[PDB]
Amino acid sequence: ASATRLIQGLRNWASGRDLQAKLQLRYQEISKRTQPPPKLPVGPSHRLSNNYYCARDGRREAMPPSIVMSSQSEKKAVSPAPPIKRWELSQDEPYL
Amino acid sequence: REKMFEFYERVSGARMHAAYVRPGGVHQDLPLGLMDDIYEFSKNFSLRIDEL
Amino acid sequence: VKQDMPPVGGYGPIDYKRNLPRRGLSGYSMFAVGIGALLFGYW
Amino acid sequence: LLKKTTGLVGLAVCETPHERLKILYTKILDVLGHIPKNAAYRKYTEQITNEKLSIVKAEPDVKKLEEQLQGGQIEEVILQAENELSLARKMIQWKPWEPLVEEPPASQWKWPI
Amino acid sequence: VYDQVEFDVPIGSRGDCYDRYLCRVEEMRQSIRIISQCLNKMPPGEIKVDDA
Amino acid sequence: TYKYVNLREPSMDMKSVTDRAAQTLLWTELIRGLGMTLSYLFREPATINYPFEKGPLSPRFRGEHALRRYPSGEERCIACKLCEAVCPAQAITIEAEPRADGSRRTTRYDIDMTKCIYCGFCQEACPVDAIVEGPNFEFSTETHEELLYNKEKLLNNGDKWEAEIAANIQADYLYR
Amino acid sequence: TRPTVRPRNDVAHKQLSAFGEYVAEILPKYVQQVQVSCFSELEICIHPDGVIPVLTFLRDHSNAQFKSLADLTAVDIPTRQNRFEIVYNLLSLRFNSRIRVKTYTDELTPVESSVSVYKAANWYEREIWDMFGVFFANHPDLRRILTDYGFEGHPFRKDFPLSGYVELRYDDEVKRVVAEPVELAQEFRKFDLNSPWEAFPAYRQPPE
Amino acid sequence: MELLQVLKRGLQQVSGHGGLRGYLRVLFRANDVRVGTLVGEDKYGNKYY
Amino acid sequence: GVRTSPTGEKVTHTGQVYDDEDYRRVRFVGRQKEVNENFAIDLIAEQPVSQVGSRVISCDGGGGALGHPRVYINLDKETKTGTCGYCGLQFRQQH
Amino acid sequence: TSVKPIFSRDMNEAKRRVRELYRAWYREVPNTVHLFQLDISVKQGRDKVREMFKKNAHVTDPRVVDLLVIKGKMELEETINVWKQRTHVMRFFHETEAPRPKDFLSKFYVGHDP
Ligand code: SF4
Ligand code: SF4
Ligand SMILES: [Zn+2]
Repeated sequence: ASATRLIQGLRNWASGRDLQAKLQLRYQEISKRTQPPPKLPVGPSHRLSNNYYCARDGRREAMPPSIVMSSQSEKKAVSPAPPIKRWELSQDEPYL
Repeated sequence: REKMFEFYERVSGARMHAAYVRPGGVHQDLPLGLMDDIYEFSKNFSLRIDEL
Repeated sequence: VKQDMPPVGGYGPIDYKRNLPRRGLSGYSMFAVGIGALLFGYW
Repeated sequence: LLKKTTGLVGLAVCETPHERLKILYTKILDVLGHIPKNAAYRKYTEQITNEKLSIVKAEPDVKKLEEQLQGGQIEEVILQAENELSLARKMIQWKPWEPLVEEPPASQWKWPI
Repeated sequence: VYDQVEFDVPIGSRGDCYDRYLCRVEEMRQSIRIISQCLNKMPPGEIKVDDA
Repeated sequence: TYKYVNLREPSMDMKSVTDRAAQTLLWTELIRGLGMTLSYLFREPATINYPFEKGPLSPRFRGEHALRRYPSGEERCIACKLCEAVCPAQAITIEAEPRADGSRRTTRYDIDMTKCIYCGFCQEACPVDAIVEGPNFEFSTETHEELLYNKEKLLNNGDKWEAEIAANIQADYLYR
Repeated sequence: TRPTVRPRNDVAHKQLSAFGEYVAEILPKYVQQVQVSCFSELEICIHPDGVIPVLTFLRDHSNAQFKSLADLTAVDIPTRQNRFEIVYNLLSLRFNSRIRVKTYTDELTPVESSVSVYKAANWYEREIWDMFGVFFANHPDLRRILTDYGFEGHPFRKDFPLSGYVELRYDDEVKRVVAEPVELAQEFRKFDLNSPWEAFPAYRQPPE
Repeated sequence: MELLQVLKRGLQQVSGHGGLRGYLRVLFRANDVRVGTLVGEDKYGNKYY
Repeated sequence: GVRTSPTGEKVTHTGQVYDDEDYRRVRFVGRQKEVNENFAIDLIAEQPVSQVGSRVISCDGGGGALGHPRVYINLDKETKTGTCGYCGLQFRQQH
Repeated sequence: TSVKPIFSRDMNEAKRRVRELYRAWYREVPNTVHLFQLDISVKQGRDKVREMFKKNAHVTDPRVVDLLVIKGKMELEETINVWKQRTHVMRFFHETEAPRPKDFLSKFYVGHDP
């Protein structure tokens, strides 16, 4: 920031870009190193009622894998999923 | 890249190996004013890619 | 609650595209400048 | 219209994709006739090959043929028809419609142990 | 939440070192784009799963 | 949702062909690169004057370990061995017995700092804020065994750095 | 069960079950089990004589096109007499799906190498040789890839100890880094962490 | 001209260390001669700017 | 509260000191045995017993979430004070 | 008890492969002593090769000795091509290791190992 206007103009000319609007050295625009204390929010399970753990038990709703075929009509051929939709080219900047 | 390691150190305490993203979410919340400095980084980083 | 959040209007616009700003003279002009420097030197 | 590039590296642009797909699909069906009728590979591959061949014969355009064959570019549709032909020629040799060669041991796929 | 951010995916044409260089540079551009969208769309709430 | 890097066909009119030939014969992009390097010649460098200037750190920083005390002088560690149960390097070794007033305290509290991965799981596992990981990173030694800390070294680090450790915990305990 | 429970993908579960039926009835010579997990992943459990037909089918079939070998893995399970479980993770880019192909061998039966199906497999099954000892027949260059050159044993077997059997140091007498039997200054402290109470009743194995 | 301001800032950096003796003292100890606001001084003599 | 063996070696708060004939004193030869001189058993003994008027008191070590878990200490024994299991601060029912 | 072979159908083909692998090592040992510039003699390295081959002389399973020939070819390939260094070749010669107590009484004197 302390560069004189001659060096600043020379530097902007040789780069081709305005370098003072976007300086890579940080100054007083950054956040203060001393912050106010937060008050963090709690999750949706911080309730005093209707909050039984068996009604929100993630690990216990996992089941063993359903065995489709085991060794102990004119049905349609299937794929593992539908085919992937063709990507559209970028409207923002296609390089076209 | 040094400034982004400062982002990691502000969010976790380590500059590289944060152990921050964990099974269940992340370890700890963002400290106040971190997103403003991520904004100040991202606002200028395009010029860095441009001169590279 | 006091949490790390963006401001009310959101953040400002962040540039992310290439800016190679097309400086310099034309191809006709640069050869003209070089040939002019040659002719001044020759004279 | 002469597509200039496929975009995929090493995938050459096919000048006549319709005739190439017709030759590949009828050749898949010719090879696939050498498999027994109760083999599910023959039935499923005749099914999808007849569907693709009907789509190829019913659409003179190439772009709409790409949108309704639903398989990317037309040259990689040609490549997948080639791969299916090579697969059918290998499936004749393997004979994988036969019964199971061996049962596993009794607790082989039992997890956790 | 990558189905909620909005970015382009750079695609090469010749399979060489130079197109992969350009793909990495454009991925830095698009990472800046995703970071701008993440800074603007940060929600409030907890940061761990509230299954203790 | 995709873009084509390097799918530009150049213009073949005489203007653009003369542009590219002037770029070849007169080295225009090379002078562009010289100009960008010259632009960084006249910037203020990003160099800090270490050791007289220090790199910026946050109160979360994970440096040298320390065993803390209550504001009475009583040490906080009650020998519960959660920190060596969670220590992913097994750098922590703890023995314990009831001391002479019947209190649950440690006799051994070793941390091999050369096994330690400095991940702060011990300070987040500790239920009484006893083991913390302080701000000291300037503790390089000249011998390997000087980095095999026993309880006396960790209590000296706690007594040494408590004025700073307590303020960093004061700044960061509401996120924890 | 909204905020903390992972939402179940029923569409992909039904689709992968139907495709598992498809693969099981096209290839009944080798397919032993087909199972879809609760988080919608399809496993095909095959006989090891059909490594090349099942993988070549999944690579080349028009309704499969699993052109990408994501990963190739052995898992050592010592209580099974075919203790090594060779896992093939395939990726379809056409249909945007993944399939797991699993087969078995013991220490002496070789598995047929799959570099004719996926050239990605060249280093993977070489790593399986290096780490487990599973020999892959008709491999181009099968040798070690990750362990040291004089290394004895296969480290990812579960009867192999964590620290191995030998350790290195420099010895100034012979001017040479030497291998000596391993001695720890601090032993790796084994923690019996398992709870004596059952965690998941849905996974309870039936008694004898 | 703004070069004169640069030279006057250099000379007042020479002056702000108490002359040439303190200037060379900080030039050879710190390799850095710029002047600052003294925030404090601890019980050892470390001065913080 | 460090004391000293007849060999001159300091004794830690554990009670550890090397013997006169133990060879491992050679690691301190030309160097120092680092002990901490703030013994916690002596420092917590200097804290006065807190007179409270309730039958059950609670302690969390001071500081709220900066101390230890909040435990409840019974004070029915009039012979002996009630001591915190975490911080060692001791309490007496005043009646 | 019907198992898929590796290379050998029975033990005679297996001993043929053991024999060819031994021939290959015996030819290689002078080159290994030369280009690694080992401090051993050619006879000493050949005695070590014979020791390593007589170590596995009890095996009666064709698949196990097929794997022993395969791992011996891998060792040979790492030794002919200079992939091993001098240290890896000299790790067969346990030189810095102290001689272990052999009889009951010296093992009793040093410790608790049987
Ligand atoms: S920081 Fe991590 S590795 Fe180090 S002592 Fe603590 S838990 Fe162990
Ligand atoms: S977790 Fe804390 S109180 Fe428990 S043994 Fe470790 S340092 Fe001591
Ligand atoms: Zn207490």
